[PDB]
Amino acid sequence: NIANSIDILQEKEGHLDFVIIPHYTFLDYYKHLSYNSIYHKSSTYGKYIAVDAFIKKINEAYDKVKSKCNDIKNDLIATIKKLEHPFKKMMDEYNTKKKKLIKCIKNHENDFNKICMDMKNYGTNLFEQLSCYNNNFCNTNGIRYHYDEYIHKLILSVKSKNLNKDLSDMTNILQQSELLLTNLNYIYIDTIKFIHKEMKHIFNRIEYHTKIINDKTKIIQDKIKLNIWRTFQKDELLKRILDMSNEYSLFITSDHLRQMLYNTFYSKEKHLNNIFHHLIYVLQ
Amino acid sequence: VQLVQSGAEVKKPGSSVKVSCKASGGTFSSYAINWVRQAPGQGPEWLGGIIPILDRVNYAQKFQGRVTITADELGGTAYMELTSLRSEDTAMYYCARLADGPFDYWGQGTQVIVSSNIVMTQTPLSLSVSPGQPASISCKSSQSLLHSDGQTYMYWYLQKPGQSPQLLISEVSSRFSGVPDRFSGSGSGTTFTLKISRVEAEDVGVYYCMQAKDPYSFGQGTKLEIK
Repeated sequence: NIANSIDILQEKEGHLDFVIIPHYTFLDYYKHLSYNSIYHKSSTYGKYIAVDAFIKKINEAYDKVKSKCNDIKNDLIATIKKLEHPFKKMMDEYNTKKKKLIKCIKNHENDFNKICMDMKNYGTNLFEQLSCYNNNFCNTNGIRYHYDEYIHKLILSVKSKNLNKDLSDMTNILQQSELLLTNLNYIYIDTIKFIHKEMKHIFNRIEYHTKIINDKTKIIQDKIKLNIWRTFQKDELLKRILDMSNEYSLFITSDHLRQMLYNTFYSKEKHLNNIFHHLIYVLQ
Repeated sequence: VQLVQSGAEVKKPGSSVKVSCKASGGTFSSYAINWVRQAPGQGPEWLGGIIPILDRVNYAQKFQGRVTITADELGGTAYMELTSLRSEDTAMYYCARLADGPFDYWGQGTQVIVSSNIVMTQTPLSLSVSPGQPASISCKSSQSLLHSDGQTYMYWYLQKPGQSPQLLISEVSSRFSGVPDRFSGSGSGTTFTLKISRVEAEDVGVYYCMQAKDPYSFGQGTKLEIK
């Protein structure tokens, strides 16, 4: 049920985007499967121009289906903006406008599924066309080219950051809002309560995606070492290409979402600090 | 990527020399870096290599004990330390990502002045032609270059004056990107041929065959000059 697996992003104020997590993972999986299958042989490596153009075409089609939910999405932005710029009517309004966005996504599910299946059929056809001269000595050069091109730099980027310290910094910010809210004994209190509730949900999703990143970074690093500078039997090579495509897709989904949610958290934190300023300095 | 090596050296016999190789992008990702030297009167000679992601080193038997190859853990720098230097060690030393599909690139070379299983036989040693004349270079290996995977690991390099070697043909007959159609490769097993339908001034330099069936060994070279 994709209704329970949708992330909501607000990277900048007045903006809203959604990610149906199972579709993001699925499209990314067949993207990695497509590149591994063509990079395997020099005679097929040149098909990257056509793969890049097909993936671009699939992304535009997916975004065209997402655009069908734009009026409902913009209606939800207007309510969030009203609830953040100072109540039960507004909180009721927010809950039913968010439910409407999830219903709109759910109403066009087969449209998304049709696009996901085009990507699967494309990735699977290339994967089925994978051939070895000797099915006992299948080279793994394609696994290395695809890892160097699409994965390696994301692993380095992750390892250069302290994602656990980022979580700790976010809990410190949330605790300071709780402290301010506790000792505040108004309409401003209701907006401080609503913004803090959004930030805590955003934080819980950041912590969820961060756990997946830390786990898949160790797994990708260990598994790449076992699947390169070696030959495999054809069936073993195919299974290890599906295994890596799965590992990469789970990692990339969480990495992309954690960054989008991190931006969403600090955009709401900047707005909350302005409310704290107007309430303390310009009001009481 | 581009590879940048440390500067020129003049060493006494019995001393050590350590050459560095930095990747422009900061990493060697999951690929290999190999060290190849070239003495004044000889063809290239492979010393050893490293796959930094695996921490796997491979050394040429004649250099085992004298060569140590290392890599920076997260710094994108490879090293080659040659100890107990002799006058025979005077050479241009190169680090390279050797003949890896569409990837072949070299460092600028490090001048060091001291003050194999598969043997490659190249023919002829020198070739003098006028522009437009065809040219042919042969290479014979002591063992077959055909691998159980169905690839024949035969390569052709051209080293132009004042330049690092450049890959022309991969796995017997595949022209590298940018290589004009006048260059062509043929052969199987142990006998291979590089042809130039018509020679042009820019073709001048030393051509070397390289085998990667038992990585790595090279031919002595074919110096091609105009008129």
